[PDB]
Amino acid sequence: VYTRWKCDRLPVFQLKLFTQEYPMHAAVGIFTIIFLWKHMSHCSEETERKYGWWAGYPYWRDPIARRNETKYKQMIINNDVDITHPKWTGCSVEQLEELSRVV
Amino acid sequence: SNPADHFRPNLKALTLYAERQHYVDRWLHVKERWLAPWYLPWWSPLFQLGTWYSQRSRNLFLVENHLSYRPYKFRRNDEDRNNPY
Amino acid sequence: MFLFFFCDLFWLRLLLCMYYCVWSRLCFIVYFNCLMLIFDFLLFCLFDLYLFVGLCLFLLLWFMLFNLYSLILYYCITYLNLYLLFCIVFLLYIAFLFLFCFLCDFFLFNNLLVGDSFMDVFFIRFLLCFLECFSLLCRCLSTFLRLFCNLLSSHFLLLMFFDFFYFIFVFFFYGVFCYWFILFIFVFCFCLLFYVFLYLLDLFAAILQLFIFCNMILQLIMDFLLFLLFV
Amino acid sequence: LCNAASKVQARSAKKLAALTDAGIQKTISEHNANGTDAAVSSTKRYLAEQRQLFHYRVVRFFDECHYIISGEYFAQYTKVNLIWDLRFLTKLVVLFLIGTVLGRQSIFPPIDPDSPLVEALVTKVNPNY
Amino acid sequence: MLLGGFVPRRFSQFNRDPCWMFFIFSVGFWLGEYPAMMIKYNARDLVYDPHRYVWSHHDDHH
Amino acid sequence: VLFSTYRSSRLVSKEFLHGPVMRFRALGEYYFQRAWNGTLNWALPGEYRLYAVMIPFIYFYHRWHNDHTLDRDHVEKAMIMRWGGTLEDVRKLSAKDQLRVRCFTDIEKLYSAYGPKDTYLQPPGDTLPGKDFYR
Amino acid sequence: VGNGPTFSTGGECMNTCDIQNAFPMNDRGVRSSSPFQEPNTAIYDSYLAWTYFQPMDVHIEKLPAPEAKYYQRHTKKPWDVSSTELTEIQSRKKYFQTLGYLVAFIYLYFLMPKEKSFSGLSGPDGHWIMLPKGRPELF
Amino acid sequence: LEPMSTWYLASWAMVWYYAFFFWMPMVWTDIMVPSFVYNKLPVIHFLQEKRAEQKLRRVLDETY
Amino acid sequence: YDHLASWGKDAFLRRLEFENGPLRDQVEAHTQRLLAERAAIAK
Amino acid sequence: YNMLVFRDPKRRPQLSEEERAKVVVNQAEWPEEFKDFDPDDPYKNSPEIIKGMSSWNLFLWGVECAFIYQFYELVFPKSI
Amino acid sequence: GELFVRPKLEEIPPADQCRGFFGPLNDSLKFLRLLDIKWMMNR
Ligand SMILES: CCCCCCCCCCCCCCCCCC(=O)OC[C@H](COP(=O)([O-])OCC(O)COP(=O)([O-])OC[C@@H](COC(=O)CCCCCCCCCCCCCCCCC)OC(=O)CCCCCCCCCCCCCCCCC)OC(=O)CCCCCCCCCCCCCCCCC
Ligand SMILES: CCCCCCCCCCCCCCCCCC(=O)OC[C@H](COP(=O)([O-])OCC(O)COP(=O)([O-])OC[C@@H](COC(=O)CCCCCCCCCCCCCCCCC)OC(=O)CCCCCCCCCCCCCCCCC)OC(=O)CCCCCCCCCCCCCCCCC
Ligand SMILES: CCCCCCCCCCCCCCCCCC(=O)OC[C@H](COP(=O)([O-])OCC(O)COP(=O)([O-])OC[C@@H](COC(=O)CCCCCCCCCCCCCCCCC)OC(=O)CCCCCCCCCCCCCCCCC)OC(=O)CCCCCCCCCCCCCCCCC
Ligand SMILES: CCCCCCCCCCCCCCCCCC(=O)OC[C@H](COP(=O)([O-])OCC(O)COP(=O)([O-])OC[C@@H](COC(=O)CCCCCCCCCCCCCCCCC)OC(=O)CCCCCCCCCCCCCCCCC)OC(=O)CCCCCCCCCCCCCCCCC
Ligand SMILES: CCCCCCCCCCCCCCCCCC(=O)OC[C@H](COP(=O)([O-])OCC[N+](C)(C)C)OC(=O)CCCCCCCCCCCCCCCCC
Ligand SMILES: CCCCCCCCCCCCCCCCCC(=O)OC[C@H](COP(=O)([O-])OCC[N+](C)(C)C)OC(=O)CCCCCCCCCCCCCCCCC
Ligand SMILES: CCCCCCCC/C=C/CCCCCCCC(=O)OC[C@H](COP(=O)(O)OCCN)OC(=O)CCCCCCC/C=C/CCCCCCCC
Ligand SMILES: CCCCCCCC/C=C\CCCCCCCC(=O)O[C@H](COC(=O)CCCCCCC/C=C/CCCCCCCC)COP(=O)(O)OCCN
Repeated sequence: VYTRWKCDRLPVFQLKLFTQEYPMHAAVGIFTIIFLWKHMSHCSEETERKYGWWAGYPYWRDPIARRNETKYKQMIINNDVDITHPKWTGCSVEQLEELSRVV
Repeated sequence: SNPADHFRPNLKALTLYAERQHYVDRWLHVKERWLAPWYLPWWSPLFQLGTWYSQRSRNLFLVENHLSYRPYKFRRNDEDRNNPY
Repeated sequence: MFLFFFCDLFWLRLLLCMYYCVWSRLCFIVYFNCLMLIFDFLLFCLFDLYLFVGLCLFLLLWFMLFNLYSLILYYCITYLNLYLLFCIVFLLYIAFLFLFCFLCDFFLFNNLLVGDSFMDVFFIRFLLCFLECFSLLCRCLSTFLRLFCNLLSSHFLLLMFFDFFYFIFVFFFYGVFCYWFILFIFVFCFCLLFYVFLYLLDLFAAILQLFIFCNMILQLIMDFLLFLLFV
Repeated sequence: LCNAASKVQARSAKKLAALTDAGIQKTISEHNANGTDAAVSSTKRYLAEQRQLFHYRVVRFFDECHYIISGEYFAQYTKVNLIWDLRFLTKLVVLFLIGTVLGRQSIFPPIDPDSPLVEALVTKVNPNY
Repeated sequence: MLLGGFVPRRFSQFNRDPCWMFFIFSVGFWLGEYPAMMIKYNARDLVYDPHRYVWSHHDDHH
Repeated sequence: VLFSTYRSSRLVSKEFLHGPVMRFRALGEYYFQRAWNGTLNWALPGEYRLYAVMIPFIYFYHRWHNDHTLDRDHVEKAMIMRWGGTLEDVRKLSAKDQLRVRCFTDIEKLYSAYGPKDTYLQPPGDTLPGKDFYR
Repeated sequence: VGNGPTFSTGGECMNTCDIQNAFPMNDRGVRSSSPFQEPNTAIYDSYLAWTYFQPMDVHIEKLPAPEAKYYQRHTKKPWDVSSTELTEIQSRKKYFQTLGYLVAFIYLYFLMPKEKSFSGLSGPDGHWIMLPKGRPELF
Repeated sequence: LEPMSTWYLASWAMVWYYAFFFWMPMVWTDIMVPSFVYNKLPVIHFLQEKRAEQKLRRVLDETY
Repeated sequence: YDHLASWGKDAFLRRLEFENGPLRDQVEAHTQRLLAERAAIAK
Repeated sequence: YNMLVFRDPKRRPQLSEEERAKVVVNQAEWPEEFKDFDPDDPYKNSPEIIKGMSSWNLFLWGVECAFIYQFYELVFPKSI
Repeated sequence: GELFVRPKLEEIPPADQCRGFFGPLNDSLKFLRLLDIKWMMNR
């Protein structure tokens, strides 16, 4: 005779279990998952340094800085960003050359 | 302190980082790709389910006029109480 | 931020696969009351009052695979976080509460207004209703808080006592060869007694806490069940 | 101080009477009759036998060496022999480590004069130890 | 549930069942690791780190 | 029509890997399928020998993981911080010196809250290096 | 006699269980551990009592084989899977799952490094993903 | 205390959500329902034997 | 359960077969007599 | 008897005193493993799993493994 | 707890019998029934 648990394959039984046996629980769980990934999925660099490392943050090599450096280099190279543009520096290119000659 | 440190997961393998802007934009592109075709009319429940709530939430954000300051969600340092910037 | 990690149950999953490829009878259940809600015969309920049995059984198995085996040194309770337990209890409790609320029977809440018509409605009965509605949510919070605090305190105490025992055993056993050997033997016997007592207490407390955890959920369900009499 | 001694003697006497080994009881009775010590006699018999079996041990060692070298030992190798060999290897490792510690007469390796840990030696609380 | 099974009467019987053989081996490890720590960490030639005051976990967690 | 929803749609023959599977089931069934092996909610069996075997094994592999993966991080941090603040500085030491340092870390662990506090608190007048030694 | 298991009991004593009437009682007054009739059923007393049945060589008058017409029911359906077939399927599945879990356990507890090491000799320190590519207008 | 922390709470809770949504069905089909069917078998066998005896008894009682 | 035949019987299984086998009455009588004798000696 | 928390199961008597007294005990039919059977020590004559492997030998094996675990780095130290 | 049976049309008391914060809002004060929360609760 036919039974869901014995005759249906696992994915089918999973859908049946969470749709005709525990639909409200599945709905609430999905709601909570969305909330968690909407409000509890971020960590600042300072938070990582304080609590993000098992034995403590290794300032002697500063892996966060290396990670950010790789990130920004990748973005600049892939997106063809001109980091010498006045908006990034706040001054014209000629003024930048003057500053380079000064310092 | 040391006893408190025993209460941590012991099988951490990898940590990945992604900006909210980047993956939100990618998700929007996916949604536009799947909701673009002609055979899904704008009046279908699927299209409205995809679009209306997001539009409403973004409108609520735009209409917001708060007298207080909300610090940037993704600052480099959010642990200092006396420095919202 | 996306952290990839694994639970501490992989060996236990292997054992479950090895030992439960064939069927076995189950006759001992931590929370048996989920199976017997009605004690007077001819009473029956039109509500799905046995819906909690499956979730109860799975929750007991999961929490037992974690909490009971955590007494073994260096075994990790992977889920031991306050807000994660809040999420679990939120799921179960709010799901059942919304099941009762989706029924769209407002008379079901008549019992929230505590007291009789003799009591003043605004200054007594309404305030009691406010307190009872508050108490439902407080019951959810207390359930998850109790489960978290018991585990945390028990394991803190075990860790501290184990550290003390290691210290005295390693750095003061030489007194067995000295003239103050009787003091060390007394202390060592006391430490052994406390060790056994702590382990027994934790073993009992884990099962008791799981029983109470399931009892809270079943109490939520029972508070809104109405039984008809067969005629 | 006397009650405790009497209690210990009574307990040991009960345990001695309890054992149901014919040889042990016979030896105990004979030595009690003669007033001699059974345990010391057992020790002397053992040492005499071992003194007379030394060259038997040597012959057995050479026979076992021939048995191993000839390959007959490995022909009938089983899992039990594997367990025994693992036990043997573990004892060899532990004995090598203990021998090293005794040979250098120190649990830890000695510190070289050019090491930065020499300060630790200089700042000993008790130079005698 | 602790209902039944082989139960050695005394130490000498632990070798009458493979599972209890493994158990007594493990008990040997457990109890024998303490004497080893006594010998190793109460040794005459054990020396505290000269730079133990350069850094400590007490600094870091504070 | 593409995939069956029924478990009865077999993908292999009934005799596929029969021998190894039967050996695996023999291993599973010999100690577990017994009257006295009555479990408590599937987690705590009644057979004593299951405890006698599994408690040591679980402890052993957990301890190996802790010693070689988790505590090693703290040990390496202490070595790096106390002897230069860099990995190369530690590697400038010999294996014997590193052994001494690591065993001192073990000592600190074993005292923990009960050992002498001079292991990390410098008494006044002590001649050993302080916290500003490498700064 | 062999060493095979019998009908599972769950560690329960059938002389005091809630369904004791479902278990036949023998001459000695010990209820069976199974729906079958057992002559040598016993009860053992640990912390809790439990019923045990010891298989033995016993001869039973065997009624001759009936015809297939009177006991075979050909009502099988496409969804139907017999208990024997289910046992076979589950045995194979659990064998493969056990092997996979064994490999996972070995890797996790003996090969997998922990992330974010202080020294940097083992494990990853993390990195960013989903970064934009080929979108100059984005900056 | 990490038990009081929230900086990786979502990834942490994914363990519970995976256990609930993906492992519970497997435990349901492979362990729990089988055990309860096994528990059911004896009483059903007894009741059906009694029902068959009742049918035979009724068959005999109608003869005269 | 032919696949289990190779495993044989361990000490506990042999004890159970001995106590609950065809010789169960003899073992029960011997055990009870021995226990009664020990109880009498204790008193 | 007990070994820590593990208690040895005991079979309940099934015969009455009258029936029991009429039973004739013949240990010649008993297996050699169980002769002079004692409920307080049923495994006294039980064979060893490995001939010559004592319980003390296994205990000592574990002790030696622990000593190796703690002392190997003292003889063969390795660099970070 | 127990089953709830709605009152019959004849078992419902008249509105004039209900009391407000201070007193019954009978004729000439009926329209104040809308504003008195306690009267609505009692009703
Ligand atoms: C008539 C034909 C006769 C033919 C005769 C042929 C005879 C010779 C043999 C033939 C050759 C062998 C055939 C296969 C044998 C397999 C083993 C076996 O026998 O198993 C028993 C059994 C034999 O079949 P059966 O018993 O006859 O019938 C089965 C029943 O009918 C129904 O079964 P069920 O429903 O009850 O259960 C099925 C399944 C439940 O159902 C499923 O799981 C199916 C669905 C799973 C989906 C998972 C992926 C989802 C991803 C997200 C979605 C993506 C969407 C993408 C969309 C498009 C994007 C563009 O159950 C399970 O999951 C439990 C069993 C799991 C087995 C253990 C697996 C790990 C073993 C590891 C061992 C090795 C370790 C490492 C060793 C290293 C050494 C150094 O097979 C199964 O149970 C099937 C298991 C299938 C599991 C699939 C998992 C896939 C995971 C990897 C996915 C990779 C994706 C990559 C994507 C990359 C993108 C970049
Ligand atoms: C091609 C797929 C379909 C394309 C689209 C089709 C047309 C539209 C469909 C309907 C759209 C609904 C729109 C929202 C309705 C209202 C709800 C709401 O507020 O939503 C907020 C937000 C959506 O944002 P929005 O309101 O549209 O506006 C954007 C805002 O600017 C953002 O503002 P915000 O502040 O809220 O933003 C924060 C963040 C917030 O984002 C979140 O909180 C994400 C939450 C995800 C919830 C997932 C629900 C299903 C859970 C199933 C159970 C899992 C148990 C745990 C398992 C753990 C281990 C895997 O939002 C996002 O970045 C949104 C990204 C959403 C990505 C969804 C990816 C799903 C992956 C599922 C993986 C399952 C793995 C199972 C493997 C098993 C193998 C055996 O999140 C969601 O709606 C999440 C649910 C989305 C469901 C999509 C349809 C089903 C899934 C199809 C893809 C399956 C991929 C499988 C990959 C497998 C890899 C192995
Ligand atoms: C960039 C670097 C790489 C990483 C990229 C990642 C990309 C991420 C995208 C963004 C995602 C954002 C959100 C992340 C949230 C994470 C949250 C989280 O972790 O929560 C904790 C939570 C912890 O859960 P749990 O309690 O530990 O249980 C989950 C376990 O999986 C165990 O649970 P269970 O046992 O219940 O699971 C069912 C299990 C049932 O049991 C089994 O089936 C047994 C096996 C278990 C396998 C799974 C366990 C894994 C153990 C560790 C790894 C094993 C060794 C790997 C070796 C790697 C070597 C480098 O069955 C399976 O696992 C089905 C799969 C079986 C595969 C069998 C493959 C056989 C291949 C044979 C080939 C033979 C070839 C022969 C050729 C011959 C030629 C001559 O995680 C989850 O719930 C799952 C999170 C997953 C989220 C989706 C991620 C996206 C998918 C990534 C796939 C990457 C594939 C490419 C990798 C290539 C190598 C580098
Ligand atoms: C830095 C380098 C320094 C190097 C310095 C130089 C090194 C030496 C170089 C050479 C020097 C010249 C040669 C001198 C040789 C002297 C030894 C000798 O010949 O021995 C043979 C001699 C027997 O010869 P015999 O009289 O001709 O025998 C006739 C028959 O052959 C009899 O045959 P048998 O059948 O009787 O055979 C068994 C007999 C023979 O066995 C032996 O041969 C034993 C091994 C002989 C060598 C022992 C050397 C001892 C040197 C000091 C310790 C070093 C470690 C020794 C390790 C031994 C491990 C077994 O067993 C015994 O002797 C048993 C002795 C133990 C009795 C245990 C009774 C305890 C009762 C406690 C009750 C307390 C109640 C208090 C109630 C209070 C209420 C208020 O036995 C002894 O002298 C035994 C001495 C045992 C001393 C043990 C001290 C241990 C440390 C104190 C205890 C701390 C822990 C416990 C505290 C508990 C709290 C109270
Ligand atoms: C170190 C600091 C520690 C602080 C600790 C604080 C405690 C943290 C506890 C975390 C663990 C426990 C979490 C339990 C769950 C909490 C749930 C919660 O409050 O989430 C609310 C939040 C509220 O969402 P929200 O925050 O996005 O609200 C949007 C409101 N505006 C736009 C004005 C900003 O829910 C979610 O995050 C999920 C939202 C999506 C799912 C629901 C969609 C349907 C909504 C229906 C109504 C509106 C649309 C119209 C009708 C439908 C039309 C189709
Ligand atoms: C239903 C009730 C069940 C009760 C079971 C009671 C078990 C009694 C155990 C007696 C002592 C056992 C000692 C084992 C020694 C192992 C080796 C060792 O070194 O360990 C030392 C370890 C730790 O000892 P330690 O702390 O002294 O270690 C010193 C190590 N240093 C100095 C480095 C820190 O011992 C333990 O942790 C043992 C505690 C056991 C507590 C009981 C756990 C019960 C729950 C798990 C049951 C598992 C059953 C699985 C069955 C299959 C399921 C499908
Ligand atoms: C539906 C496809 C339409 C277009 C035609 C594509 C043909 C591609 C060539 C395929 C050659 C190999 C075929 C092998 C037999 C496949 C049999 C099959 O489908 O079995 C499904 C079976 C599952 O069986 P059950 O769920 O138990 O139920 C089955 C009975 N109800 O699935 C499997 O085991 C996987 C088998 C995969 C075979 C390859 C399928 C490739 C499909 C490609 C489609 C896309 C177009 C390809 C064009 C190719 C041009 C050269
Ligand atoms: C080559 C070895 C020879 C062995 C001979 C041993 C003879 C010893 C006899 C006297 C022993 C007691 C001495 C009392 C004082 C000891 C003080 C002490 O700790 O000494 C350590 C030496 O201690 C050790 O290393 C060993 C400690 C104890 C070891 C225990 C041995 C094994 C015990 C097994 C126990 C198992 C259970 C048995 C129970 C029986 C008893 C109840 C060195 O001291 P310092 O160098 O001054 O301080 C160092 C700090 N910078």
